Amino acid sequence: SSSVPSQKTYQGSYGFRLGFLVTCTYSPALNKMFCQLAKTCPVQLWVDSTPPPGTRVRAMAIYKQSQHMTEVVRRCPHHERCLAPPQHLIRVEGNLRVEYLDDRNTFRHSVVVPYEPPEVGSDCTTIHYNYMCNSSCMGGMNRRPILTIITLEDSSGNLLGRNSFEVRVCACPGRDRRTEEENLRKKG
Amino acid sequence: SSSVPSQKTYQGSYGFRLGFLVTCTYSPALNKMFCQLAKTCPVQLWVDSTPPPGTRVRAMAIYKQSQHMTEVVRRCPHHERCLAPPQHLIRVEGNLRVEYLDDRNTFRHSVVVPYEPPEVGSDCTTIHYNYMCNSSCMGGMNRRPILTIITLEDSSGNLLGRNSFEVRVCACPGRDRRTEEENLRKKG
Amino acid sequence: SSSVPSQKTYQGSYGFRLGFLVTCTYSPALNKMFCQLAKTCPVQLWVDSTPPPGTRVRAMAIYKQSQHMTEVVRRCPHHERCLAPPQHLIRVEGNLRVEYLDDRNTFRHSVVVPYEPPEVGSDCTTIHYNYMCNSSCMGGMNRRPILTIITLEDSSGNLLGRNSFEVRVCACPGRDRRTEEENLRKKG
Amino acid sequence: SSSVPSQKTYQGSYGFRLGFLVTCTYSPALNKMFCQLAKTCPVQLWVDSTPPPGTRVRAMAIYKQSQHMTEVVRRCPHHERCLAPPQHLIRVEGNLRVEYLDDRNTFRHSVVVPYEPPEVGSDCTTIHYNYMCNSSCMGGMNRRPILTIITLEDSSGNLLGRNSFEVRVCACPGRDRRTEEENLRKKG
DNA sequence: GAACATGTCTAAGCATGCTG
DNA sequence: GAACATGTCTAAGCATGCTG
Ligand SMILES: [Zn+2]
Ligand SMILES: [Zn+2]
Ligand SMILES: [Zn+2]
Ligand SMILES: [Zn+2]
Repeated sequence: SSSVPSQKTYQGSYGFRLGFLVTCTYSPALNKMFCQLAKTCPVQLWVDSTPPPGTRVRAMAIYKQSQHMTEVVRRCPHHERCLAPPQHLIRVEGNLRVEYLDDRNTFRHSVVVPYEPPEVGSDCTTIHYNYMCNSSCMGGMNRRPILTIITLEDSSGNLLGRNSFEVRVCACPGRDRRTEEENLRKKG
Repeated sequence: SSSVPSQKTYQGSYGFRLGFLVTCTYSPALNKMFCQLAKTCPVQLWVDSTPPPGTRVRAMAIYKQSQHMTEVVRRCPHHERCLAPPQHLIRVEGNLRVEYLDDRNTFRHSVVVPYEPPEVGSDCTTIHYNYMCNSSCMGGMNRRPILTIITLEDSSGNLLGRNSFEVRVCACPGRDRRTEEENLRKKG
Repeated sequence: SSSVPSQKTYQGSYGFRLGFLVTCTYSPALNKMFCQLAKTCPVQLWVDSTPPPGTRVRAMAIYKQSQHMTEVVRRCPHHERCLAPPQHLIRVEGNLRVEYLDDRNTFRHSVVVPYEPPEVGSDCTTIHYNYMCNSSCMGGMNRRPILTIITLEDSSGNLLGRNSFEVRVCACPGRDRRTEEENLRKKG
Repeated sequence: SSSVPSQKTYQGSYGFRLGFLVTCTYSPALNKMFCQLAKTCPVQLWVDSTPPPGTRVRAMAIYKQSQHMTEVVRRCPHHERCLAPPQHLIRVEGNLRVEYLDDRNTFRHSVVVPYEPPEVGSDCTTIHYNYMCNSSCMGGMNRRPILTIITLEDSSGNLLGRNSFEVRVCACPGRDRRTEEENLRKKG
């Protein structure tokens, strides 16, 4: 069986979609977050129908390039050495029921929190993600772009929905977003 | 009985076809993959009808030239010395059920994984292959072109489908593809 | 007592001097070696008078900048993780009597080999040093320039001579030497 | 103690010198032999005074470049796999008292034969060396130039004389000698 | 926020065993 | 013996965290 997780969008029967509200800036044209290391990066969860009780929200990173897709995305040794295991790239802050998973078969890391419906009178649910390395970190991502895959799962483990977005963790998110959007217009 | 495996295309009752999505680049005119050694090279499996449970996907290399077709394709001694047995040229990455076979009668190497139907909502299945020598490696392929033969087999061992593509593992796939396509146009 | 080792040149009663013979290139104007990581970098030992039997040759790195001089120079965690202890920056190759020292009081690293007089008919002695991080390595030298201090010591531990040279370990030694010499001429 | 053998010319008290008499061609300007793999390459031994009984003649290869000098020169794995141990690069043919040595401390290979004075009426002594890899062999010399060091040693192990010459083992010695001599004249 | 930093990428040219 | 082969080298430009 594949040890490479699917990245294909599956908005499913619940109409699952992500939203994004500088330390952080999202490019719709590129479907790509640009953010700074270890600074919280809010992601909104939107649904058309209410998921069942016990639904979970999982995040996982994979390398976007075909030559790297089968390699597990990990924290670099420098940032490892200085609740979350130090090897995990993606953390969730501000949640009392975070679980960190090291898959015993695929060795992939993921971080999971319960799905909480918006409060009476609210429109969406926000999760506070944190990326603990730069995209450029030697011995970690090493300048290789990643995707973050967000899956909505029921308590039985059924996939209910899947979305993903590219991430660049970098020192200058505004600069680098402008550069990439301009490159797209001129050479893409 | 022959110890030379058939290379003839047999797209069979399931409508079995290969797809190909630079470290690697595929030439449709040549039906030939150009890729770099030890860098993963994705191959898509397409079918018109769903194969039975237990279907397997086998890959095997053979020399394309008639003067070399009866010689087993193997890893060169240099790359052998530095799950897959070190003598095998072709590996599969990213799969938890890979099997490597050394045929006890023909001495041919092959690598097999279970056929997995595309996920609900997907269109095809990708296998992450890896070639561990350059076509030029002394004491291995020694500049001899190979074909990779992909067979779809049921659990009983019946051939269900067969496809093949030429491979050149080289340092400069883009350069070498351009050269060979130009040579085809001018002198083929 | 100080835990910062002296860097002051002491060419002493034996007339101790260093010589330097691209993966490496020495700038006399800057008294600075430019070299690549993990590539051997020969240093010549010259003396006017023959040192006693049992003389030893020690190498130690220290940060050149006053704000960093009291911090021990160490290998970065990435290059540590992939005879010499993995925390040591400076190795000696090609010698059967190397000793690596972690000072129990100062925590400084050094590497020592016996002094061998030139062979009958020779003029100097070469030691094959190796620097296992770039000056830029995150979590190690972190772009801070270092000096290497070479001391000639008798077996009793008396200082006989001392010399030092700046080091920049970098990807492009020729480029970076040209840049720094030009900057000296224009802005120094 | 150094595990790097000296290459410095020492023609010594016996006036020891080498002579060289296409599969083989010697460049005096470059002090460099150009020869083909596994084809015998005669080297003449000249002396002014007769060495004592029991004198031996040793040959050893080292890498010429400073970045490679501390690495032992070995046969590549391909030519290893197809009296001399298969790991040795340099063989002596036509001698009944050849000894092959793997140094237990330095791991360096060498090949030794007795020194035989020229026959009554002769002028020099010829040894038939054979290089069993090309300079270009992957996993062996890998395009790195070598020197061959020839030492005259007494039976007690005293060094009596030392000479050396660069070697390029290649498919086209005449071509490559012409190219290198021209490069010397134009760009050296 | 503009400029500097510095390991990496890229394309043209070099390499060197092999082919015709 | 001249031309082709094909992994490698080289220099200019790109990269991206850091400095001023
Ligand atoms: Zn990091
Ligand atoms: Zn190989
Ligand atoms: Zn480092
Ligand atoms: Zn060889």
